[PDB]
Amino acid sequence: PGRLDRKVEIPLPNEAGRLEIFKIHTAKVKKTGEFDFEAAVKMSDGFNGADIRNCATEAGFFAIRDDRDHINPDDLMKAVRKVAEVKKLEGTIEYQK
Amino acid sequence: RHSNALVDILPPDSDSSISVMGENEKPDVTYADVGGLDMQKQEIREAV
Amino acid sequence: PLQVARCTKIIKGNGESDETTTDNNNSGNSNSNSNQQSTDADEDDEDAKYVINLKQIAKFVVGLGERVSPTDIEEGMRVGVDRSKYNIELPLPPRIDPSVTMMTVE
Amino acid sequence: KVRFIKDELRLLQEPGSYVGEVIKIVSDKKVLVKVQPEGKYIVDVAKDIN
Amino acid sequence: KTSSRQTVFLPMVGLVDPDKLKPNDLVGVNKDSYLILDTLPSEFDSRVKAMEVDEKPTETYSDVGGLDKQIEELVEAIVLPMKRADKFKDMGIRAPKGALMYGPP
Amino acid sequence: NPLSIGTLEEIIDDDHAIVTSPTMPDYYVSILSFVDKELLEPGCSVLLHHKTMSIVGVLQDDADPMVSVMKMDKSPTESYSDIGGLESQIQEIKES
Repeated sequence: PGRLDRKVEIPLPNEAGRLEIFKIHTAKVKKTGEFDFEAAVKMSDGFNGADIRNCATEAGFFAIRDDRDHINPDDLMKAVRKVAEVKKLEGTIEYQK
Repeated sequence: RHSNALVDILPPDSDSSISVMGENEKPDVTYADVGGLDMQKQEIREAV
Repeated sequence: PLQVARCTKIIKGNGESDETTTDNNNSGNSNSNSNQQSTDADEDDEDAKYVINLKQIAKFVVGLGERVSPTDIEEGMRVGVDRSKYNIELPLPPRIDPSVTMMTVE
Repeated sequence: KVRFIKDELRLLQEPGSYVGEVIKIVSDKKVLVKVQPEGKYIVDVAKDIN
Repeated sequence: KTSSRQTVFLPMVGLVDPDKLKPNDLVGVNKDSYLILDTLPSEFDSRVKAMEVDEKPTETYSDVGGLDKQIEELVEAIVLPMKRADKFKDMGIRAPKGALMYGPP
Repeated sequence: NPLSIGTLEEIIDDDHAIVTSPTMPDYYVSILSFVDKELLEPGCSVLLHHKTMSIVGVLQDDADPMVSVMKMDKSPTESYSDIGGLESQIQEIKES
């Protein structure tokens, strides 16, 4: 005591916390208009904000396959189903001490 | 330096380790910050 | 005794220069260290500089010999140089593994 | 007192001394000596020890 | 940092300037007194030179039996952003920051 | 009179040799003196001359301070009639 005295725990973004994270990311890259964020959040249940950043990238991969420079709403649907399996398998709910 | 030979001694700095804490970085705790435990204190004071 | 060396790499003074005359890179005359013309009023003796690593594991650019050829001393070749003056005079035989390998074979 | 300080200042002025250990005696009345931080040097013995 | 195993801070010469340097440049330093004396190109080594180009023998994916999901995954990470590289700048997404392939030999 | 050790790395055909010093650099020596190069092979220790390193001959003969330790000079008592019984055990070690 006198070095660390308080402990602040950080948990996951919530059901409506996960929502906000999408918004920052879509803006940051290029897109053609997307709006499917109300569904995409349910698909992306239990994700860290690191994996929401990876998902945008994931959709980014799908789109450049169709030969587009802008992320389709359709890719974002495809992106979030892919990330989700991978997330559970390498999953982490852990707290460090 | 120009030819080794012994000319002076120095304070010891090696082969005995450092594990000291000085009086220049001494605790800020004193007997006055000591509230309780006043019976047993007298015996420690006498012992050390 | 020559102190033992091997050329790590060769980089040549006859076309990246090494001194200052009128150029700091590339010699035209290319049998000189720094000259692109003979009307400079200077001429040098340069064959190639050779960067060698000693068995002291200090590294030097080393002068020429007295019968050495630029076509014998190249990367991966052992050479002998002076132990305080740093100049190739006589080259040394290839390889350096026959010490361990004569005993292992039987 | 002058000779004594002069004697002492001279000891400093000699280059150093080292330390080894006789490993073997050879037949030419030389000794192989291992010098402790460096290598071994084989050398004619001193003129006042045998 | 000399090859004589010393780190020398030295008054700078007139014919070698700080302009003529960059970090991690190989330089000739006069042997007897330690001053930057002349410049040299960057070090090159025989093994380093060799390491670049060895793609042949080539194993392709027509002579490696199966191995999917993983062959597809390798394309997505590597080959697909390598070729369409111009799109990836425009969109603003990151490129994968390498990859690790691991498992029993 | 002063001399350094070297280890003979290899011979080189023209009456020269290359040696490894106990210091970090190697040196290029010439084979000189009485000791011939059929009395020396690689893997043998050589003595080197101070001023200009030169093959004197060998006299170390791959000595090490661990040879002095291996080497016993102390002699035990010891024979049977100071060994109390175990007749069969005495016998077996004697035959082997």
